[PDB]
Amino acid sequence: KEPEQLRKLFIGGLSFETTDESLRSHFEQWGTLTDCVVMRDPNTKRSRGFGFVTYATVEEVDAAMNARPHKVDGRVVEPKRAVSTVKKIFVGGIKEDTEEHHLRDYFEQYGKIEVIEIMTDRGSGKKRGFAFVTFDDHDSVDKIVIQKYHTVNGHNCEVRKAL
Repeated sequence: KEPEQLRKLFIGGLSFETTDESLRSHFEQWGTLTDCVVMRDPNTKRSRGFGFVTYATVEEVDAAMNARPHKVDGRVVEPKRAVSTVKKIFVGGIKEDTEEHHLRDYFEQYGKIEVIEIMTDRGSGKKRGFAFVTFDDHDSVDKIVIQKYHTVNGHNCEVRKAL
């Protein structure tokens, strides 16, 4: 079983009318939910406007994220994977033989790429062995940086959020 943290979505921007039950009914469209909670004030029981859902598998999380935008109880909400929000990554260790198509063909499977920037030496124009990739959506980055490994053009790459 995948670690539970990797199976959780934080759902921000809830309708205050959303309940555990309606949040669950919504998000069960994309998978089995092992947990589903709307955060409320301990005293007033008034919604705090966010909650979390936990799916049985990461593929279900992916399904839910791919089904954004989610309108729950009339309001578009903001699902994000639980922490381990940017659209850009640093990709290091790609050396001088890694080209844009290597980066694209790999990373485009995480989501839509807007910019690939292979870093070259300001003086010499030689590849510096790292790149930045900008995606159209943060979940691409969130999926990427939770991976233990990235292999691109046969290189073991170091990938992290870029800001």
